[PDB]
Amino acid sequence: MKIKKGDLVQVITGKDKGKQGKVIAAFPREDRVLVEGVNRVKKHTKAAGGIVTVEAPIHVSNVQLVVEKDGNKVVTRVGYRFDENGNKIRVAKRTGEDI
Amino acid sequence: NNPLKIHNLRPAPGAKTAKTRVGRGEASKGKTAGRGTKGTKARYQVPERFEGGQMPLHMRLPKLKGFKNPFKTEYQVVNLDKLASLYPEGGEVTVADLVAKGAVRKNQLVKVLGQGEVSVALQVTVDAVSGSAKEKITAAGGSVTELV
Amino acid sequence: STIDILSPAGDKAGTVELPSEIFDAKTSVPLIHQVVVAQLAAARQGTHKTKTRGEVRGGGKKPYRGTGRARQGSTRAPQFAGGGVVHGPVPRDYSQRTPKKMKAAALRGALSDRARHSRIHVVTGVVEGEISTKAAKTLFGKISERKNLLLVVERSDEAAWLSARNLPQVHILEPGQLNTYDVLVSDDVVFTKAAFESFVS
RNA sequence: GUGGCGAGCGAAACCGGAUGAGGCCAAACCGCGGGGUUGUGGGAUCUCUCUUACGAGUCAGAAACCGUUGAUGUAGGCGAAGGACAUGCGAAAGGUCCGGCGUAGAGGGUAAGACCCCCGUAGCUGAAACAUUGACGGCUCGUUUGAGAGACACCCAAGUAGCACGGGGCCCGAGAAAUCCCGUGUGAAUCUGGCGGGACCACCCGCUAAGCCUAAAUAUUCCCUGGUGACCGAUAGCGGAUAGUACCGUGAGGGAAUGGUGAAAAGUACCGCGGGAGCGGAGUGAAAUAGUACCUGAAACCGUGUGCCUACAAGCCGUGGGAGCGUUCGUGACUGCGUGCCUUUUGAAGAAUGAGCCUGCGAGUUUGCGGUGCGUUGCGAGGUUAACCCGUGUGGGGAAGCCGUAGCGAAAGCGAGUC
Repeated sequence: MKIKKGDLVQVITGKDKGKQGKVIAAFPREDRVLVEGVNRVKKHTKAAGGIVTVEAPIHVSNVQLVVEKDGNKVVTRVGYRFDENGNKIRVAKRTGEDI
Repeated sequence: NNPLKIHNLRPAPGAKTAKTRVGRGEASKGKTAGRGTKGTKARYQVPERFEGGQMPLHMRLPKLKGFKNPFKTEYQVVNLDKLASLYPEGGEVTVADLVAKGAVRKNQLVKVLGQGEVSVALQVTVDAVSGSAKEKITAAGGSVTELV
Repeated sequence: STIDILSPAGDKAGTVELPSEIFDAKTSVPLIHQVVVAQLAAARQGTHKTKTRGEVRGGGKKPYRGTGRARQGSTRAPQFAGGGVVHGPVPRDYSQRTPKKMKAAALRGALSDRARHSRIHVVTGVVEGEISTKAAKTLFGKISERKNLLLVVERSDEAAWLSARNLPQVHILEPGQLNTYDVLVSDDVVFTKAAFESFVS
């Protein structure tokens, strides 16, 4: 699971394309994440019982990290690299920078 | 143009014959599948060596005469007519050379036989020869040298 | 007939004579058909089996005896639900014994057919120096734009194998295992000069 | 060849292949140890002549362990390259345009067909720990007089071989029956010894029984890792989409049936009738005759509405002619003809058998260098491989064999002839 908890991602394929958002909670076993703002469902719950609007998980392969390059934002894939002590650090590939 | 592609292959006409699927429908080899009704042959096979109780063919005629020789050897034989076409100019005729001309099996005893005529001289070196063949070879100026 | 050798860049690098006995032999469709059908049949794995009324688990008892029902000898008879299969499949090898001369003649016919339409090509190499799927892609684009291509190269030439194996449309073979099915499927045949001499000899 | 010479059974020599390996004891003789190991016979014992460090190991020729180090295994890591516009409906992986990687276009998922979204693949990379297995060092073991000539007849596996009887197995079913094994009696010899070469004898040829050890080619998959399928896809495939459970039997034992909402529960808030169930609005959803009884939803079967006919008529229920009515089509007043289906029978509507109905399942298959005939294809006085070997595949090699090439005769044998 490259998508850590608490990252800025962009929905690339879904009802809501474009929308960025933070990663609320990640489920690395069923390969889904919660991005605040997207797939906000209206649960009909009874008893304060009533319509409640909260976001449902989206597939991990439907989001992708947002790295800032030359002003505006740009979606990028993520690779790894050891620094000196065999420590993998998430490295952006669109920019070659360190995310 | 449009060369041979693997979906252009077709068998020679009459090569493949469609199977005969008995037991499907009544406008074909129908319910009985070409057997008739209720006999030993409507469900089973009748062996060939069985004449309905009457003494079988193979059991009322006497055994064949005589014994057999466990050590009889048969020669591969070459008639003069077909030996005068392998050597249309004469010469020596060895056994191992006759094998290479497809006239006798490998690893056996050769015996030239006397059918036909020989017009050229042959020096045959074989395991045996018949009387008429020997005369015909010698008449044509050849010599016959037996190994056995 | 003579065909031009292409250098790895696509330039002419000489000429070669197609041996008539190999590349100008008679093409007999019935002969080619048998060999090709034999090839595809021999490729069948044939691992497939079912359980007859003897191997189904249970059913050793006679289900019952004036009962007024049908007479049954076992609960695993063919007509019963869950009973054994009658005349079902069994494992078997589908390979066919085809005479050696028919196989060789068919390959000669297939290659001769391609030659007659001018679809045999020869190259001194596929890639010069480093392994590059791009170099092979450019070379084959120069040779032909057709869908199916067959590349005959010695197995000791890793450069050509590794460079060209990933291309979707290219099927690779050793000179010694050139076979009828691959020739017919492929629109063009491309030999490496080392491969061509190895095959003809 | 064998066989109530019936049904059947059925070698060997030798040929081509896979693998390839040889060691040690008993006896005599000397004090459990030495000794010695043979088919060209060898060994002992006595006389004479000459002469007088090295190798093998974890094994069948003995047997362990200690360490150093190499490889493989049991967790893993990295691993290239896609955007825009519109549509879609709800979702772009599909449409159009331009691109990129490729030692990676295997495969799986992602809200519909993805090489570039994810997991991966090509390609590299990795082990504190323990296992498997190499190499080395330590270590252990074996040998350290030998050869020739002559003597001598001392030893060379005993209740055994052979023989008699009764049996078993070998192509051989007890036969003239060899070899091999068993029980009962009788019962040797030691190299001038003995055994076999299909009764038996002689000669000739091979070989040393009554002691032992021995890897490789060979058979198998409960189990583990990775894969494949012109294999199944919920009455199929294992009995089991987990069940040897439920249930049956005292007991050994027998032994089932039940998979599917949607991309996501967003699984229907709220309102009303009702005890509840359930339903009508409403809402979510792309879709609610997708509402947890849920994808698609056939037939038998059961209903509502509707067009036509039907209460003076005898009907294998149909078919020809035909008026009328009506949301070509639907119905069919009246009239002509007309005794079901299958099986089995000389002959069945038959009062002869089988079928209540629908749906699904259920009977000519497979093997073989088998036998035979036909068609076709390749080669053609030749044709062709089997086992097996090499290779990723279907490709190449492999002539051991088999069929054709001369037949007749009981056979010797002769041979276009032969009896």
